[PDB]
Amino acid sequence: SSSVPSQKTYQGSYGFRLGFLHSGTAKSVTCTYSPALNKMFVQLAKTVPVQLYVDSTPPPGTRVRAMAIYKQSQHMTEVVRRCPHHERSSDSDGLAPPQHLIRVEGNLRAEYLDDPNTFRHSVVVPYEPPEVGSDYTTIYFKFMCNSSCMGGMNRRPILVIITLEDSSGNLLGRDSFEVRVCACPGRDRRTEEENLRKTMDGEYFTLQIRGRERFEQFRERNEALELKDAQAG
Amino acid sequence: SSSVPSQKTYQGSYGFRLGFLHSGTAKSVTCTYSPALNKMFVQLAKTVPVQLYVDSTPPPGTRVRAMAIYKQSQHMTEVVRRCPHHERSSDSDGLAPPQHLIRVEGNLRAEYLDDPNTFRHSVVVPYEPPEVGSDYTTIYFKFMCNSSCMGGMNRRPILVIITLEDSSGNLLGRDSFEVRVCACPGRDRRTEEENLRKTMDGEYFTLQIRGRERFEQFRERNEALELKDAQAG
Ligand SMILES: [Zn+2]
Ligand SMILES: [Zn+2]
Repeated sequence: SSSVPSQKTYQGSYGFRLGFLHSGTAKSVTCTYSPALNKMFVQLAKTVPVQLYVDSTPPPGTRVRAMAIYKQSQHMTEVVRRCPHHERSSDSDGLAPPQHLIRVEGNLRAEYLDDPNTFRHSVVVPYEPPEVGSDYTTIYFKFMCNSSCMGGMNRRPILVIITLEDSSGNLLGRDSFEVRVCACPGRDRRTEEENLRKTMDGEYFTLQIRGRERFEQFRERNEALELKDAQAG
Repeated sequence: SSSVPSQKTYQGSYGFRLGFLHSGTAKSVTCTYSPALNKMFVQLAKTVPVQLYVDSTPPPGTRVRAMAIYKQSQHMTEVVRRCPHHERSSDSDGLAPPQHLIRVEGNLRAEYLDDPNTFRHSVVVPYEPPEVGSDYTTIYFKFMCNSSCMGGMNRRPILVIITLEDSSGNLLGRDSFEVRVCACPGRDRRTEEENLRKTMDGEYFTLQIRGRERFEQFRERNEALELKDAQAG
């Protein structure tokens, strides 16, 4: 169990914040971001473009770090790892250490860290200004395990924290977004957005039940009711 | 409907914060504060002592203001008022304007305000340093309506906000505490603390429900079960 890093959005002096491509939701999309959920949906090991915006250029030596943590409070102290199956497969590509869930693509100056005090994984790269005629710098990531990987994330949602820091590692800025690695990003984005939509217009509701046995009674009853809805229509 | 004032705790430059007497919970107590709930329990129009602490002395002209707002999100924009029955009774004492729920006792420099832009009520007094041989200044309040007053708070919980300000009304500090005016503060404090006790000790699970009425039904069942939890013991 490890201490939990802060996820507080912080633009800092240089006005640091993330930007994402506006994509559709066709079942064939390999990667799609949901603004309404601040959640990125992507397929296994598929490229994820992330835009870095600043209002003023940071000093030389500035760096950008990516780290993942579990979103659920009860699993926050558990380091996010790849499942054993994917991690120990004999056919690793060697492009990055095999234990890292998050990789940076297209950057040979990328450094992978395994913190000596928290044992948390992160990948870091030198901050680079936008290309001429552009106001953002692009970073491409790849996630090496599905959200449902047993022995890994095991269907637990994760948050990706991006921090802007100086050469020493001091904080300059921070932002984050949720991530779900799945087979069909398009339909999953639509499903989760619909779930949010139905919750806001009073179609879906949630209830907190005390005690595991009590909760189970309520869940079983709710199932019978939905089975009855299915049968009714 | 009126804008909602901030309830953000803020000690400011002078280290401003509230202090309260430690009291018992016998059914005969007229006023008793719950540290665990940051909630004051008091009988109708009974004196409520509140201690003002600062680490450094505020400049001359500094003032202390008390204002109440409803705690529940859905009722926050509704101005907190006394019920009509208590407000329009012919036998008003004239010690303070009759519409004010909150009064300051024992201070002839107390000023009652009916905001011209928000129509919210508040009482303000000049800030005074602690008596020699003391590190806090005491302010005494009186609440002129029961929490259950129909046509008034109507059983809706209220939050009292105390703000330290300069002579011009600029913010210097802020703190707050919940309040419940009832017949038996002692038993109610114990009852509410016990309810909190059961909530902290319990493990909760989330049930996703479809259908407004289906939800209302489960909710009723759940609250009925928690009701029996508080009865058995
Ligand atoms: Zn895996
Ligand atoms: Zn009343």
